[PDB]
Amino acid sequence: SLEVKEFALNLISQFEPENQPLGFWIFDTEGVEKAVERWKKNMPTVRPCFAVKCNPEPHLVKLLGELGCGFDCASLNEIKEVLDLGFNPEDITYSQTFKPYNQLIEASHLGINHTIVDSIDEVQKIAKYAPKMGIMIRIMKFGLHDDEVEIVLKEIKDKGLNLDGVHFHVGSDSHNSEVFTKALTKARNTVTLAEQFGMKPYLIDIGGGFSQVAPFEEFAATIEKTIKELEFPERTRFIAEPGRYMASNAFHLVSSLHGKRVRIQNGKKQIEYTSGDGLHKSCECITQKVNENTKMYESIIYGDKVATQELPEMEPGKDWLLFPNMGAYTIHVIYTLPL
Amino acid sequence: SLEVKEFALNLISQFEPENQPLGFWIFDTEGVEKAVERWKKNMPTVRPCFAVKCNPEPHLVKLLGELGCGFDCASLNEIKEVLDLGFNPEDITYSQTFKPYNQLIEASHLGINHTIVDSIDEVQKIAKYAPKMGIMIRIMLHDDEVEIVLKEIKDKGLNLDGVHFHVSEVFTKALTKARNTVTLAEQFGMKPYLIDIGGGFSAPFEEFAATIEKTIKELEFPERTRFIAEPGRYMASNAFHLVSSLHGKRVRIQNGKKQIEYTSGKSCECITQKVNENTKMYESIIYGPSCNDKVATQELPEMEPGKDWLLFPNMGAYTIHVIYTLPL
Repeated sequence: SLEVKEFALNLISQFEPENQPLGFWIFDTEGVEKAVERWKKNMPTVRPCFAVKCNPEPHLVKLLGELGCGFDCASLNEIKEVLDLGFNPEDITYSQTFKPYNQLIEASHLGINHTIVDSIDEVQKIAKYAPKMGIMIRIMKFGLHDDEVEIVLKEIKDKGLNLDGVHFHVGSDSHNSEVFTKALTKARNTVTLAEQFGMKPYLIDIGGGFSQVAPFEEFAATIEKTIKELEFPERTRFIAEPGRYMASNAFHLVSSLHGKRVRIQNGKKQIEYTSGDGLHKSCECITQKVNENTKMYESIIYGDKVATQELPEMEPGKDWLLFPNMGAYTIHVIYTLPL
Repeated sequence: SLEVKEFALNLISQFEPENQPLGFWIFDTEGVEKAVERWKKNMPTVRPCFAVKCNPEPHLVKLLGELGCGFDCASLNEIKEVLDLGFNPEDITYSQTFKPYNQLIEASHLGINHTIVDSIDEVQKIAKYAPKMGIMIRIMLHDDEVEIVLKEIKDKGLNLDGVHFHVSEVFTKALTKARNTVTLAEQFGMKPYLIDIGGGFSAPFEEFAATIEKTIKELEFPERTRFIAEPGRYMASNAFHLVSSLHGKRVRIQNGKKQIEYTSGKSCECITQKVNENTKMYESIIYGPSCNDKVATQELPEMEPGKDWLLFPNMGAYTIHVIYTLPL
């Protein structure tokens, strides 16, 4: 965007080579809002619960919650961060398959009422320390196998515990849409099975792994259509755990250069750069505008190796790099974008 | 490690599931001293400089500096930490190929007199902001380029400290490749006195240190030449021991025989219970943090979370939250 480029340049001008930091973040408030209203439009029946683990930055977590998003917390620290921002503990879901005893007890005292289980031991762990917490069964390491579902449901019933419903999380190898279709059908069967156990499961957590099925508008339409076709009980509500989807367009990294090496190899020179970070995606050189024939060279950018991209020859201390749409798991001053 | 086992089992018996921590560290002071004296006994002509980047934990960094070790710092934070512990800036070497301008200017004021280079640009940077700082050339295209950099060092009027490289017979080639560079630089009108062989140590060690010490003599470096190294994993490994607690268990029958998964806070031991020969063993998988991560797939007996713990021997190598100093 042009507004992001101009705001970055206005901030870069405040620095000389001697005083320039490793980099700075740009908080795209409109980028967060556009992602939320896009979700609410395409998936009306599924309320998004942001995975705080993806990006626990106070401003983003605050903004998302104010926009009506729920909260997906993996640890007690993530639980406490949400509660400190003034959000109600009912909107929080303690999504941790194996919880530390001290944290599980503290969560109960803090007012947390929703958690996830994928083992017979965790059912007993909850029954012993916080037996009032609602339990969600995780289906498909990480998850519960087909035959084990009955053994766990029996244990939840035998311990007299509350079942909120079913949960599933797909891997990083999402891409194929039909895995969500199968997992929802598998979840629908788990509901009717649990209903026979005398339980009333009202919550289906479809998990995360979004923005990995590209035509989102269409991918959201398929989930929405499948939800209707499976005919879930009238009382059932649907939540998701989108992390990468919400956090991506939230932040923009603007890094500085503090190293250069020109190396002619196999006939043509490649230029190595060292960007503001320790040596251990797509970016552009914002400081100089490309005049078409600006002599583009294959550039290797180091943190170990953050980007291999076609870039014009840059001068360390003068030239800067903008990495568009970061914050997604990538988590040093943060400047809010003007709007 | 009978003494370490008893010190842990004592601290374990103090916790119940309700208040058990994720894990605690045991700082083996004796383990550091034995590793340091092993270096000096087997490699006397090479002075060890600890890579603070490997483990910047104050207890390790302070003890090593008292034992005679130098300091290898990759950033200004590592430089300042060493100086805050009360160490002479001469013992510190700013080992960073590409330094930020602000950090380099500050390092010059802090008293840092030694740094490394591998590119022609970094030479001009040091000449522009910290010209008094001594320079080391990096070796192993980066071979014919050595002549290009040395010319830039000379033309800017900078002090050449010597040659530095980072990787059994690979060291023999690298030390010889360094010796040929020294004579090359001497013909330019420069006097390289420092040779940094790098790290990656711990290999039989005793035999490895013998080949290095022998190769040093055969190459016949000038009388003034001093030898230094950057061992990280070597010094840090035996310094700390991790004692994890268990807060997750899952039983799963696999094709006939059961495998049990565990979630805790390489080699590990169930110190909470004694394993008398046959006490029933199971293919156990131990996990850590991150909910989508895998530390061990080891042969272990059945364990109960909250009751049973884990001891990971020699874990101080690259980790960096509670430290218990091992007696005595």
